[PDB]
Amino acid sequence: MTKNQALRAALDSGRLFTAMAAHNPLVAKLAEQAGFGGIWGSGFELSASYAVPDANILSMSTHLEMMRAIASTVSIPLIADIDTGFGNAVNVHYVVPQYEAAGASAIVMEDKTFPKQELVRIEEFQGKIAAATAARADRDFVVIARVEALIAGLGQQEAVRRGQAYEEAGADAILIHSRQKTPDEILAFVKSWPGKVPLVLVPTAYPQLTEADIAALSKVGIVIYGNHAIRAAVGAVREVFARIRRDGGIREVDAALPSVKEIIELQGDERMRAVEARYLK
Amino acid sequence: MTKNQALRAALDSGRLFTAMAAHNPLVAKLAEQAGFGGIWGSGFELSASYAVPDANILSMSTHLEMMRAIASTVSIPLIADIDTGFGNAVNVHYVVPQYEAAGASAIVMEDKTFPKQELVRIEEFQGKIAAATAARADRDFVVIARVEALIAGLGQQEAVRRGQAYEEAGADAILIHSRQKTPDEILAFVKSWPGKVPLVLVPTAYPQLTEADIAALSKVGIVIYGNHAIRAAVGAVREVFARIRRDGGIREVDAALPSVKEIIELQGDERMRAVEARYLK
Amino acid sequence: MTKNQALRAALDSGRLFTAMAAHNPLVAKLAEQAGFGGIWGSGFELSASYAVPDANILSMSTHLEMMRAIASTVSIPLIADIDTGFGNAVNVHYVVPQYEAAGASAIVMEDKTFPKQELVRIEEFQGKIAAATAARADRDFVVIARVEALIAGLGQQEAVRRGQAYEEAGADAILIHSRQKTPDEILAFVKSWPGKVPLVLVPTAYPQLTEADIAALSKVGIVIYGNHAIRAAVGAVREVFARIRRDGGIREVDAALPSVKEIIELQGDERMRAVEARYLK
Amino acid sequence: MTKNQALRAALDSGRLFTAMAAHNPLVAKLAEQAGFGGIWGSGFELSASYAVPDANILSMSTHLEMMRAIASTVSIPLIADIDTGFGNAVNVHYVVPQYEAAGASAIVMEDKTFPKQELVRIEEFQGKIAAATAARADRDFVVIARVEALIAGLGQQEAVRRGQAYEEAGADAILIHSRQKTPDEILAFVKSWPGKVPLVLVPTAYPQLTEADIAALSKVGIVIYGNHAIRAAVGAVREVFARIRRDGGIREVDAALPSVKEIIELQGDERMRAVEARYLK
Ligand SMILES: [Cl-]
Ligand SMILES: [Cl-]
Ligand SMILES: [Cl-]
Ligand SMILES: [Cl-]
Ligand code: NA
Ligand code: NA
Ligand code: NA
Ligand code: NA
Repeated sequence: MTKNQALRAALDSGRLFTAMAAHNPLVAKLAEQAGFGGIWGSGFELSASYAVPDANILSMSTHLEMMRAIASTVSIPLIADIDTGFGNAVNVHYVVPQYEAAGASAIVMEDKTFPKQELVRIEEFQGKIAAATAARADRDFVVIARVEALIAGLGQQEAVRRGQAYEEAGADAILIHSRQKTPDEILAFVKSWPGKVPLVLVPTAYPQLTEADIAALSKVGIVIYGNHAIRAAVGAVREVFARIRRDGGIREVDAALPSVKEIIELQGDERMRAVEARYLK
Repeated sequence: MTKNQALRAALDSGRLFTAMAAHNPLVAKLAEQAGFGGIWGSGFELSASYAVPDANILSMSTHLEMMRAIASTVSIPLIADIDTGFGNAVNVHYVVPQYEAAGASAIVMEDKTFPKQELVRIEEFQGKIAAATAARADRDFVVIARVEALIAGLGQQEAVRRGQAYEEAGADAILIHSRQKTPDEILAFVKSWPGKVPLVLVPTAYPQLTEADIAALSKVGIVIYGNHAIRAAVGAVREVFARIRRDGGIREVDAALPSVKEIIELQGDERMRAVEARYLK
Repeated sequence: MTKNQALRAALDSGRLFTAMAAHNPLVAKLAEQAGFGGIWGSGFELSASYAVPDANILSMSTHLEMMRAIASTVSIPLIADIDTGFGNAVNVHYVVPQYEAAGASAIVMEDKTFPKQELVRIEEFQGKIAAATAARADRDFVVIARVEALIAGLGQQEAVRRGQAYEEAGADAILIHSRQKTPDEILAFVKSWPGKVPLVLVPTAYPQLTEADIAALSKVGIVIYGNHAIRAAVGAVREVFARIRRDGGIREVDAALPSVKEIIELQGDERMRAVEARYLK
Repeated sequence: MTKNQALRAALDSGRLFTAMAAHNPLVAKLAEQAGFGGIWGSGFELSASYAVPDANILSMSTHLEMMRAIASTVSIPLIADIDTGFGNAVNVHYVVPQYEAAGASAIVMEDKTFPKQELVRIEEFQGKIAAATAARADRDFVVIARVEALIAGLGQQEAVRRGQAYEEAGADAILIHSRQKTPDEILAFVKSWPGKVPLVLVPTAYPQLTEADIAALSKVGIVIYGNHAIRAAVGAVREVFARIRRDGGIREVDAALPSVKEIIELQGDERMRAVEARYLK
């Protein structure tokens, strides 16, 4: 199975597909090794790893090359965060094929306007979604529409009307996001979702909602961990930099770290040893 | 003081300058906040963050743009790892000015051959060093020669002859590296080093050697922590990915992580709020 | 004089500054040698050289690196086309400093909306312009506001109100564009322009308007040749590809071409010979 | 037929395949329209378009992205110039797959050393060639070995021994180059070439040798026009910049140029009109 089929196969089969965030290939590799179904090429995480606000500051090609870098590193499907398409349907049409070519198996686009109506018009986004499905070469590539209506405070009625409108435009799945610190809003949506396609959750704000709780929701097809990679990294590097400057060295801290040999193994040293062995003459 | 002056000022003043590794701008920012004197734009760390062996696999422009990204993020000096210059003196001449323009305050180049004599000839490297000092625009930019003779097993006599030869070619500082798991080899070198310029240590293999032990060595001007950033990151992301897949969620793990608000603050949200406030009209 | 001063000096002095389009460094070099005052880092030309419509398809970093490439090649000032700022004032604030750092001496931004009101609101653009002038480090860097009102068909009254509004927001110069195949519209504007800053023309559609005719217009400070580089290139490569395939070889066509030695000289072979001579040891 | 099959099919079929140089996608597009069999992603041309000596100055990723840009623009096969592999067999192993992924249907690598033995050892290059054929995913991707022995002055005997050694290592075709201003050296080689694979010519120095003369040589499978694109461009831009500065305008020169509408058509405006028409809602 190609990555696109692996992904599509998970959606059609009914399992719950788990996707972990990743701001670089090594991190994506570790997620693969930890057993997630796929990687999340988060715009937030990458812009965070660059110390820049997540407001379309990072160049679009910066995200694209990172996606290329990751897809060529892992064997599991990659879902790319392309925000709002970098423009209108025209931009979407030229963009999507580049992501598909970088190796992503799906892309996520939201109906928010660019730049900071909080959202674009329904018919306008339907058009941006149709442009996406048309632009793709392999029918397996998944296109996920992201409804930001709840975040907007437009209401549940409008959120479902958008999700349904997007589904009719050709969206393969719907990512519905919620602000509330309680997963009441999200659940309410799931329960009333009438559309035929799978839903996507990014339960970052309501960490009380487990995979078991989401698996219980037949309508949710994918779960996405949106920013734990960068958070895990920040928390640990920060603490280790504090210990080094408090201890005035790395005599106490070295022991608690992965060894250098472990980093070389994650770099793909084995593959390199075979190459050197059979071709370096 | 410009970054180049800050660095040069530390070398002339006699303090011990501490440099921490960094594979991305956020990590570099955290090092700055932890109080290191400067950042180390490590080739090992970056190629590691890309899951590729550190054997000149990563494109030279990949390292260059990361250095540009970091220098524009931190206010402290950046020392760039340019390996062996990406070729000969000609390559060195065209390369150095690009690094200086990305914003690095120094570059580190080694006398190893490319690709895998383990080393290049003395006169050849002297020439690559002279080409570097000539190519630089601001005389403050620091050029550090890296003697790999100990690693080569050519001996102490040859290591000092190289370091001295490089110093006469114009090298501002000498990075001398050692394999031994004990800092016996390194110390021996320091003690017999007759050259007039400052020495650089990257005590990664002998973590028993503290900053106090190195400060005791009047001849060492800079200490470099070569790969603790990527190791700290790997160790923590790995553990958090294991917990999530063992717990089947992030209900237990979320509490132990830096919050999302903390990541937004590190992204430079404050600067962005002021901009939006005064210019978004 | 730094490039920024050279440019600013031309604006304050009253001469007419000529800027030629360029889609790559070699072409920019040739323009310098032909004697233009500066280079025009055209979005149209670059997207054209990439066979893509000029509708914000090319990545923003693609244009940025080309500008970096050109500024490091020529010694004359470079004016970068940044279209509409790649977003709103926030985007403008983060963007401008990158262009200034690539080496551009000025940037041109237009009040058209993104993506396809044909224009943004006056106060909104004023804000995008103020964000630009605030974001710049060297006060000499020039910020040029581009009024697209005539193109919009909003009228002369509105075009001058925008140009004046932009000037009060801090715009150093005003680029006013016209559709008409006759330079009647443009002239009318110039004559009625009351603002204190210099005007910019890109007389591409009305080629009957010479530099003498524009020099006659005391209010115009800069003349820009918008797309003759790419047109000159297309016309000649096309003809030479036709001759080769019609002649079944390059026996007839080789004579009419610049020699290979001439291309090596434009590559900077002389500088390379000196480097090899003094540092390749 | 995929591009790789189109190429391979030309080699097996016995026709003479013509390849034209190209330093950017538009130029490559024009070559396609002029009817060449394929494009030549020349390192010389690209480094020339950047005003830098062709001595491995341009970043490897700079060439790679240009190849990606071109392959996504044309429908005919692209042959990428990868020089000497950017290192040894290890570098070759990691590199080739990136070029294959950018979309190239073949790569050309030479047995010259890096950086400036003029050549590497026979067994060493055999190894670099075997590493290339092993690294490729689609068996159709073509690997072309480039023998620089004549240029080296090692002689004909040694040139054929290399070409044969490379063929046994798995090289699909042999590019043999000559200095002489007369095609005597080249012909001599062709006549004595005993190997089973097709030969490649880049008759740049002996323009008296037509496609008919080369078609007469049953052993030559591909003809490559190495630098006429950049030469054609330089000659015309130079002349047009001279006329503009001599005429003090573009009133005389505009008439002799391709129109702006013609450039928009080459940018793919038609495709964009359809997209805007069916998806911009
Ligand atoms: Cl990273
Ligand atoms: Cl990165
Ligand atoms: Cl070009
Ligand atoms: Cl280009
Ligand atoms: Na990153
Ligand atoms: Na990284
Ligand atoms: Na170009
Ligand atoms: Na080019």
